[PDB]
Formats: sequence, structure tokens, C-alpha cells
Amino acid sequence: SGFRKMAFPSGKVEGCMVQVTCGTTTLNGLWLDDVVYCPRHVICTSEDMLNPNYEDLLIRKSNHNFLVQAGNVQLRVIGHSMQNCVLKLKVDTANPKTPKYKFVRIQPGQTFSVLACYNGSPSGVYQCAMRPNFTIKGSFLNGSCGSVGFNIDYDCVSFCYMHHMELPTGVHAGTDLEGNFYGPFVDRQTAQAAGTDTTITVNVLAWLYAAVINGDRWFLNRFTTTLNDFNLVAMKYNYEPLTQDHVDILGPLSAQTGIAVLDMCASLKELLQNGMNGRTILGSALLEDEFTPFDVVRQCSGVTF
Ligand SMILES: O=C1C[C@@H](C(=O)Nc2ccc(I)cc2)c2ccccc2N1
Repeated sequence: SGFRKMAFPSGKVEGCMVQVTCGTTTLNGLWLDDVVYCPRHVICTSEDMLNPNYEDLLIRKSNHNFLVQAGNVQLRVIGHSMQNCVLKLKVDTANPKTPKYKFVRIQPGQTFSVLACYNGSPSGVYQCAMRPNFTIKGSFLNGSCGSVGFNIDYDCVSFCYMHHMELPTGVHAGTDLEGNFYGPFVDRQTAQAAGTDTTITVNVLAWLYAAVINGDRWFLNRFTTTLNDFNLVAMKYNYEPLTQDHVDILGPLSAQTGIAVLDMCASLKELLQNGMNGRTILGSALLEDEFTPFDVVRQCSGVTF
């Protein structure tokens, strides 16, 4: 039994993090095959970060102005392009540790493991979620730029996130590996406000389902509710509106626990209206929304990659 916030084994991604240096700036890069991906803000000075013209800055930069180092090995850059907000550096050697990879753009509410790095070496790995405002609440210090988020499909590492900037609010924003920012965020040191962050209701229901599987059953009520009426309560407490698609995704969990979705949604309504009265669910005095329904069935059924 037991239920903890798990992250995918970072081994396959460790053999792909390299160090990227342009002038004075040094951040982490992703070396897949013969290409190195890194945030394009590596090409700016400290003054340019206010209003940077990246296309003009890249024009002045040649191949010999970029330094790629995988551990203690300098890779010779042969071509530099700029796909959206990602700098693509064509190196000479194909990474012999490139796994079966795939570039995906995750939807809000999905979770992914982050391998935080500095100067090309991994420091730690944690599991975070894509907030509905297209931000993430992670731990990144200076030099963490270029740290990648990923999911592992048994053998295929699905790269989905690359850290770019910490918003002044303390949250973090990034792009997919194609360069497109997750959200309305541009790469410049300017007052950028995120949207209103809701609570992933479907993920909370999966977390409540995980609690029933792992012992905790105090929140289970004798009541039930309908979909629209529960959404009227979810709107009050800034919770994501629930759809029939979410009910069917929670289908596998509902069958294993013998508790219908609308009956679990009723137990959630009481927790939103009456609080928790100082109790705890799976060691948490607050409702958790960083576990997708697929993350629960991974830990509650047992699969390996
Ligand atoms: O998450 C982080 C990562 C790191 C950072 O990304 N800097 C940054 C770089 C380019 C732009 I354009 C905008 C921002 C950082 C440096 C110093 C203090 C806190 C943080 N927090």
C-alpha cells in the first residue's frame, strides 16, 4: 500500500542534459541525437532582458560563440537556428545515450517529472503539474534554465516542458521543446501576470479515490449529488468544472473502489463547504490536485518501465 508523490526514473534523461554557454550566460541544454535544445534567452546580456530583439541578437552570433559541454566533452556547434523561443544548436556528435524520445505539448492539469539542473548536472527530480493558468510551481534557482520536464511511456521519454523564467509572483513558466510558451508568457523581464489558478477537480477526485484504496475513508458521505449542482459549488471555491469526459476517465478508479463518481463528488462538496475539521487525508490537511487519474492507477495497480 502507501501513496506518495512519485516522479519517473530520471536515468534516461540524465544522459541528455548538457551545459550551454553563450558569452557570460550559462544554462542547461537538451542533447538529443545531434541537436542541442536550450532556452533562447542564453544569447542576451543583462540589459537586453527588458526588450530583447532575439532575431537581431542571433544574427551577430556565429557558431563559435556557443559552447556545448557534456560533462567534460566540448561539442562543436555547426548550425544555430531559432525555433520560436528555443535555440537549436547543430552539434557534430550524435548523443550515444539518446533514448526513444518524443516532443509533446501537455494540456493543463497533466503532470510531469522535472529534473532540475545547473551547469549541465542534475541536482534533483520532482513531480509537478501543469496549472490551469499555464504555470508551474517548482523549485528553480539561477542556472536551472533549460531543465526539462518529461513523462516516460515505458521506453519512450515524452519531453513536454523546458524551464525559461520565474515570474515575479514566484511561479515558473516555460515552453515545449518546439519553443511555444505554455501560456501568454513572452521571454522578457517584464511584468507578466498569470491568470486565475483553479484547482484541478478531476485530479482531486482521483486523489480522494487513492485515499479510499489506501485506507482513509472518513470523508465518505451517505449522500450523492448531480453534476451541474456540484459544478455550482465548484465554481464558488474556484474549482475546475467537471465534465462527463472526466467522469469516464475516473471510470477505472470507480470500478476498483465500488464508489460512483457522483457519490465521491458529493463527499468533495462537504469538504469544500465544511472544511476538514483539522483532520488529514493521506497525510495532508489540504486538498491535493497534483495527481492525475492515470497517476493513481500507476501507483495503485503496479506497472514498470
Ligand atoms: O526559476 C528561476 C530560474 C532563474 C531564471 O530563470 N532567471 C531568468 C532568466 C531569463 C529571463 I528572460 C527571466 C528570468 C532564477 C534566477 C535568479 C533568481 C531566481 C530564479 N528563478
